[PDB]
Order: sequence, then C-alpha cells, then structure tokens
Amino acid sequence: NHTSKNQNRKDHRNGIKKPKKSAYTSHKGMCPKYLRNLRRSRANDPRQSLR
Amino acid sequence: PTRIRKSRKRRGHRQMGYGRVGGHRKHPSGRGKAGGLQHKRTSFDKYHPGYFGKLGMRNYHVRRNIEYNPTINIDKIWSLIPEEQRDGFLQRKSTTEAPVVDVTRFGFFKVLGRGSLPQCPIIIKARYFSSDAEKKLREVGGVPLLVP
Amino acid sequence: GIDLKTGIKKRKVERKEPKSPNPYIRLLHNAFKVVYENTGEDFTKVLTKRLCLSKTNRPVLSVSRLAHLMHKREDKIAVVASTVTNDERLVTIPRMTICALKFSATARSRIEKAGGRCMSFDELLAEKPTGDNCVLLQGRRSCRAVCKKFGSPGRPNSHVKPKGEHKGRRGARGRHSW
Amino acid sequence: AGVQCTAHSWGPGRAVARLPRKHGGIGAYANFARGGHMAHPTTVIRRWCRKVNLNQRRYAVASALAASANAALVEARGHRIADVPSIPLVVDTDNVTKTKDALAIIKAVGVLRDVERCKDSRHIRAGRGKMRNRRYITRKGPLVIYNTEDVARGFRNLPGVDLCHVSSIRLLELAPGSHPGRLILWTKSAFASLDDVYAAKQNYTLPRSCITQTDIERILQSDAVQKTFVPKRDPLVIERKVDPFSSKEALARLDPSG
Amino acid sequence: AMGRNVAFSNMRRYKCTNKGPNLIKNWFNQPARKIRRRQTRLQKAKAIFPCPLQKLRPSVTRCSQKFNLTQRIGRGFTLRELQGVGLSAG
Amino acid sequence: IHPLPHKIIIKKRKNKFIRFQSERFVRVKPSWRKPRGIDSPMRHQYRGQRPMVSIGYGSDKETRFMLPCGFFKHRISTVHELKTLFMNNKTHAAQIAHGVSARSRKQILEEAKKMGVRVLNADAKLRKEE
RNA sequence: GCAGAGGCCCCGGGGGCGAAGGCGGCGCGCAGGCCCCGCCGGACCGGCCUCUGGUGCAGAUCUCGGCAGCAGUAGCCGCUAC
RNA sequence: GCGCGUGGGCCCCUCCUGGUAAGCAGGACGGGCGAGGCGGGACGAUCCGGACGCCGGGCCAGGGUGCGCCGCCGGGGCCCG
RNA sequence: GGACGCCCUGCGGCCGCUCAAAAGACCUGAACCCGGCCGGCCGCCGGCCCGCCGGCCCCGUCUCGAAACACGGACCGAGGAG
Repeated sequence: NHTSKNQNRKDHRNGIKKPKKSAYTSHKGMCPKYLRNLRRSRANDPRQSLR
Repeated sequence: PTRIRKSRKRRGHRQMGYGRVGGHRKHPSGRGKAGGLQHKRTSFDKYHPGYFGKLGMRNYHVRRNIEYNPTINIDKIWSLIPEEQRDGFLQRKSTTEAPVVDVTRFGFFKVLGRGSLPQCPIIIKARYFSSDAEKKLREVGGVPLLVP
Repeated sequence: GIDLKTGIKKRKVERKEPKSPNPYIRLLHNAFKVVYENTGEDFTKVLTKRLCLSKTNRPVLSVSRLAHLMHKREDKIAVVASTVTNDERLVTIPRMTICALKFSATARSRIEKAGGRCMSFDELLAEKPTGDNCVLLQGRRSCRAVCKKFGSPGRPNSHVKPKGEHKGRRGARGRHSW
Repeated sequence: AGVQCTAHSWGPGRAVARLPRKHGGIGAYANFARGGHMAHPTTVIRRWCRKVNLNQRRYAVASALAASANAALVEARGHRIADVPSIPLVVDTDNVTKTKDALAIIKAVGVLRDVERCKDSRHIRAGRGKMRNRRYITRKGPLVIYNTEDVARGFRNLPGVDLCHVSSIRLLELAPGSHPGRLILWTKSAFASLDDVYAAKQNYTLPRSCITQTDIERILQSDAVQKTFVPKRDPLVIERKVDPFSSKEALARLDPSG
Repeated sequence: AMGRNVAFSNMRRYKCTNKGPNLIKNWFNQPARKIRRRQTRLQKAKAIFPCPLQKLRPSVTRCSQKFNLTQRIGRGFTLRELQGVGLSAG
Repeated sequence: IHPLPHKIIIKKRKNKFIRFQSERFVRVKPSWRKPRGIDSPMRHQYRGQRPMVSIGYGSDKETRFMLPCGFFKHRISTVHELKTLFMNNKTHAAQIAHGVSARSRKQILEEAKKMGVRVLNADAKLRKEE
C-alpha cells in the first residue's frame, strides 16, 4: 500500500520553488539584544523615521 | 439564466463532472459541520481557530442599548459642521465665537483622536473623551466640554 | 513529435481588453491602446493596462492621498484609473489637476472649489496623449477586507484573522492551546 | 402530483426493476415512471422578482428618453420616421377625445406611416401562446407622453400607439424589446414639465455626459495626438526558402563570387 | 466551496417542509394588500367625512440612551398634560 | 447570373461522419456523437474504425459556405429582402424560402431578373395558377 | 438544436397560388445541424436581437404503449363411447 | 486567487527483502500503461520502434525480405534446427 | 354517414356515388414488423464502376486490466436524471 513512485515527477512539475526574499533577510529568531540596538541606531540622523 | 450554465454544457458526458472512480453519492463526508474533532480535524484546525471550546464570561441577557457607545474621531469633528459655516469659521478664528459641536446631537458619544484638527479653535461636547483626544483638542486651543 | 515540455513554462493569461459593458471605458481603452501602438510611451501602455483591470484591481484614491502624493509637484497632472473620492477629514483641499475615470460629486465640487480642474481621460487623450507632466497613481490594492481574510487562519505563522464568529478557546489562545 | 397514489418497491428477486409499483404492478412515483412526480417539482418559492437600485432604474429610464432624441436610434428600432420633422417630436395638442382628430394630428406630424406599419402588422402568434390568451401580436408604435392634455381617449384605440403621463414614464415602454429608440409624441406640457419631473427626483443628479466613437475619432485625429505618433521600424522580409545552390541568380544573392 | 475557507452557515434547518403547518409565507398578495388597505381606508374616511382618520397622538422621547435625543408618536396624552390644556379625557 | 472566378473548391471528406454503431441499431440515429466509452474502439481510434470529426477536415476559408454553382447562399422570403440582399452583392445568390407561395415567387423572380441576383430554385413550385 | 416571452422583419415577415407535420432525394457545415426540391398533408409557422427554462437519451433486472422471431411450434393424453 | 478530480493502481528495467519457489508477497531510481493512436514482435494494456489536425509527395526507424504476405541478393565459415 | 347497376345459393364482393378530399369510423398516420411486385447477394470503413482487394471483437460499465466463460441489453416509439 505505501509507495512513493511518481512523487519526484509530481514535485518537479513546476516545483523547486525558492523560499522568498523576505525569508532570507528577516528579524525572526535573531538575538533580541541585536534587534533592540539595531532599532536605536536606525532611530537617529538620516535613517530616523520618527516625526 | 439556466441556458448559460456549466451543467448544460456537461450534458452528454455521463458522470456530469463528478468522476468515475468516485461518484456523486448522498453525503459521503457526513452532513453539516460534523466530525470536526475526528475526520475533519485537519480542515477545522487549518481554517477555523477557536471553533471548539468555551472562552468567556456569560451574560444571560445582553442589553444592546447600554452596550451601545458610538465613537467619532477628532479628524471628522469639523466635517460634521456644514461647509458654508465651516469655511468662514476657519478664517475668522475667534475665542468668543469658537464653534460648539455636540457630537452627541450628531449621534456619537465618545471622541477618540485618530487625526489632526485644524488650528482654528473649536469647542467639542461629548459624553466621554479619549486622553489623546483631550490633548489634541487642547493643543488646537479648543475646550473638551461634557454634555448631559 | 517534438519535446516542448522541458524549458517552456506554459501560457500565462492576462486581461487584453476591459470586460466592462460601459462603452465609454471600452472606447478610452481602444484610444489609449491606439496611441501606444503608434508612440511606444510607457505611460500610455501602463494606462491601457490599468483601464483594462477589474474593480478589485482598480482601488479608489481619495483627494487626501492625491494631496500627499502631488505635494512635491503642483504642475504635474495626476492620473488615476479608479474613481476619486472625497476626504471629509481633509477640511482644506489643495489646487489639483486630476484626470480620473470618475469623480465622486462631493470630490468634484471640492477640487473645483479650490480652483483645480477635474480632467477626464477623454480630456487627457486630447491634451496630453504623451503624458508629459503626468503621474499615474494607484489605490492601495490590498485595502479590501477580502484581502485580509485570504490564507489559512489556524496555522502558527498565519497573521490572518479567523473567518466567522468562532467564540471558543482551542487555538484561539496560543499555540500551546490544542 | 404522483404522490397521491400508493406504490411500494416490489423488491429484489421478482425479476422486476426496483421502482415503486402499485397493487397491479404498474410503475409509479418516479420521474421515469408514467404518472410519476417530476424529479424536481416546480414550486412558487422561486424568486420571480429581481431587485434594482433606484439610481440604476432612473439611469435606464433617462438613457431611454435620451435614446428617443437620437435620430438614428428611432430608425434603428424600427419606427418609420422619414416624414417626422424633428426629434424629439414636441406637438402642442389640446385635449383630444376623437380618434379622427388624433389621426389627423399624427398624419400632419409625420407618424401615419408608423401607425400604418402597426395597423397592417397584426397576425396570430406562432405557439401555444395563441391558446394561452396571447393570440394576436402587433408592431409597437409611438408613445405619447401627456401632461394635463386629456388626449388619452383620442389616442387609445389608435393601433400600436401607447400613452404615458410624465409622472410615470415606463422603461419597458421607452425601450420595447430592451432595444431603446421609440418615437415619442410629447404633448407640449410634457416637455415643459420634463425639467420639473427630473428635478423632483429627491437630489438625484443626472449622469454626467460622456463621449462617442466619432467624438473619440475627432479627438484621435487631433494634431497633438498625431504629432506624438512616431512611425515604427520598417518590418521584416520573410521570403519562403528555395534551394540556393540550384540556380545561378539564386546562388548569387548568397554566394555572388560562387 | 468543498471545505477550504468558508465561514459556517447560521441558517437553521427547514422544518415542516413536507408535512405539518405551512412554514413558507409567500408575498404575491402584497400588491393586492396595498389596494385593499387603501380601499378600507377610503371607506372609513367617508364614514367620518369631516373627521381625520388618525387621532392626535403625543410626541414622546424615543426610549433608550441610543435614541434619547429624538422624539416619536405615543399611544396617548397623559392626564396631567390634558389637565394643563384644561381638557378632561372624555 | 455568373459567379466571380474563385479557386478550386476542395472538400476534405466526401462522406458524412456517422455515429459509432449506427448500422447495428435503429435507435442509434446516424447523427454524430463523440466516442465516449471507457473501452470504445472508436475513442481509441483503432485500425478499421470509422473516421472521427476533427477541425482538420475544415474547408478552405474562401470556399467554405460556397455552393457548387460558385455563388454562396442568402435566403429571401420577400421582394424587399431581395433588393437588400442584391444591393452591392456580386458574390451571393438567393434561394427562395420554402414558405414563399407560388403567387409571391413570381414577384421575386421578376425582380431578380432586373436585379441580376441569381436564384438557385427558380423552377420550384411552378404549376400555372390555382 | 428545443419550447415559450419581449421586440424587429421600410407600405409592413412567411401561409388554401398550400402552414406545421411525415416520406424519399440533393446542396452547405470539421460536426452538432441547417437549407432547398419532389410527394403526401391540410392550418398555422418562423429568421435575427434581448429574455426565460420542466431544454437534446442506446442502456438505468428503466416506465408505458406497440410488436417480432421462436411458430402453424408446445400443446387441446382425467371422468370406458360412440 | 478560486475551485475540480484523485487518494483500489499495475507493468518494464535495476537493486532488493522475503518465501523452496510463481503471471508470488512487500520496497525503490527512472520510464511505460493507466489516459498514447501508428508500424513490428504470428497472436500480447505495458516489449522493440514511433508518441496522433486534414492531406499529397519523398525519406526512412524498428522489424524483416521462398510462398501465404509488402519486400534480397552477394561473399566467408558452420551444419541429423 | 354511402345513389345505382352488376353478380353472388347466399355472404359479401364489384363498380361507382356523396364530398374539396374519403376524411368511410374515421385528422396527420412515423418507427418496429409484415404481404405482393420489381431488383440484387448482400455488416462497417477506404479505393475503384461496384464486387473485388485491404482493414475492422460488442456495446455500455465497474476495473490494474473486458471480446470476455463479469454485469445490463429481443425490437421500436414516446417519457426519463445537478
């Protein structure tokens, strides 16, 4: 009953989809200390988006 | 319009769009939302979060009229004032003749602040005022008066 | 027989013409297509496509957004393929030249009260088929509630609200719930 | 219907198909059985009416009156309008109570040929509708819009002609057959009241005027549009392959030294 | 559609569809009802030709903090109000 | 009365396609129906089966709808209609409609001779008077 | 392609100078199908545009009605008989 | 984004487990049939070729070329198929 | 709603009559099926003058797989299911 024949042909029908650009550069799982300091550096001089 | 329908086009094909190996039979997945904790758990978990269980305190009767509290943002207060009157008010300014808008009379009980009021001073009358709303109108030189 | 199923990736489908029964929209599309067939200006090809799109892919742009977007350039003529709508929040409205497919009557009145003409695409073809001093603008396409319900509400990385009342605790309160 | 009888499937083993059969053994109670209920019986629960927004109804009624003005729309619909002086036909007719008086009006304003197309168009219908109290069909003719001019009695028995107070123009009348363009003989009160009737509509504002294919063609031919046009690159020459090696002139195009 | 993302329907199952009291109420008599009420109204008007069909009713604040601002028509004038004008109830 | 010159009319299939098993049973009428069986010899298109309807059998666009005389066909049921059909028409011919009575056909033929539009069925229903 | 509905069919669509229907024969269409001719028949019927649906059958131990071959076949062998 | 069918599969290779072993029972890369006409393998859903609009030429795969039954001869070796 | 005459042992037949028509116990009168007379030797598809060569298993249906010693199907008409 168990069988995986035709699984690879089915996967390669239009597959090998890459993960996505947001995934490669993300703030997920990163060191919380790194994230906090990054926000302070951004919040000054040109990068600051604060009004 | 029956003529322009998928079923009419599929006449002449036997199974009528329902398959050979599996055929249209009466309720072969059960009737209604049934088996959501058993056979259909996959779908109910995937698209229906919080369907099963009890989550809150119970009010045996709910009195909608008292739980009704309509709110208006600080951005639309000037919009309520008619345009002919409003256009002169902004140029004239004037502490003595500052516009009084009873948002309660328009139909809203609490003033929240989502936007920015125009600088000409305005007196708003409402049952309640959010703290940010009180601060913004106070910055525009307006008064947050209460109404009975 | 030839192997055409290796490096060929199938045929995509796109809206070549509007499906709108409105003959004036259909006429403008043919006109802006005819102009771009002659002079290949990007603005004219893009307008032809935006006229073709569906209501869902043609979101409204209010006078408030147009004011912010054209703040840098008063001279440039704004172009919106969707209807323009009034902002009751924007008590004072700038002077703008806007070619829209349709204007809400309140918006048309306010823009012209501020001294700015409410142009139409028929007027745009007559004055600037080229699009000199013209900016094409679009409404936030994902403004519809339908666009925030799309997805599977229930998987951990969802950020999508459940579709319907719900009113129970399994999954509703954390991944550890369930 | 078909449920009034008592039938029970005889059952397996009797060499008969398992469909409800009566005492005698007569097939009953099935869409395929003679005397059986239809598989999905028609019911009056169906939605026989479709809702329309007021604005959309008004837009249609207005564009239908507007269609009457277009000279060709009337001729396209099938009215005979060659002798008609103007469209819209505005005729000052005082109260008319006699068909002969109305006929003279219609003859003297160019509509007799349309009335005669209707009179000489009456025939028996082509279906069970003849039997179903719909035996005779005539060709549709002018619509006289009357305001306070009591011309209704005079024009009622005229063949193919219909009457409608400016208070209630009817879109099924304005466009018979969902094809707009009906000759309308306006009484003079009806025209003078049209700006009133169409303003008494709460704050309904008439749909703003648009463009036409000719007014898109004139616009297209304008000097500015033509000036923008840049001629394209000259196209490609295809020329189906013939063997180059065989002929001296043919080989010389590709190998002149050869 | 077949499963996928569908909010669950809160329409109750039809009861007494084949047998029992008629739970379907059709409205094809609605236009005829309009003519009937006008005809009854016209007949009643003639019976009291000088008198208005509707009696005077009082302005009354609509109930609840939701509609407390507006006023509607009530069943009858209070005895105190009639006393203020000087009219006995009868 | 004489058609414009045109190109040779080539018909890809001379004989009408007939439905599978038409010969075996009267109930199966000759009208073509697509082969639909799971194990139909016809759907498979095995050797010795009847031919299958394909767009390929299509007539050349210029010869499609053209009748053997070289003119095409536009039916006429009245004289007014015939004047409209022939107006600016050197590529068409008119078959009088079957319904048209013997009395009316005389009017159509006499007008056609003036108009110059060919009539395919000019000899139909000709038997003097009542 | 069917059956109704709203229109149109440029002097107001086709019909006892023969409608629908039936039977054979052409022609057109890749085909669904259409058209015309001859004959019967004896009063109704359409083409296009818009609308509607109880809208297309080789089967379902399908329903009902007709009826074939088997087949001038099996058989008409109780009660003594004319 | 919106659905549909499907969720009994089976063969040919190649490596397998297992059973003494099968047109056996389970696995896997690929392909095939399923759902692929056509030619060949006498015959065979899967083998060898070829994977299909309707056709008129030409070319020629795989398999063959006494006669059925289209199409072959030449040379060397072998010989109670 | 059938004049007459002819015959018939008689039945009944025959002519014809009435009527626009037998429409004659009844409008049209299909398919199946059958009888005469005439014409052939014959299922289909293709080539051809036309009886020769070549190719053709019985459909539907479940099924991994049906010509199957799987199942349903005498024949024809009408009705018959998103």
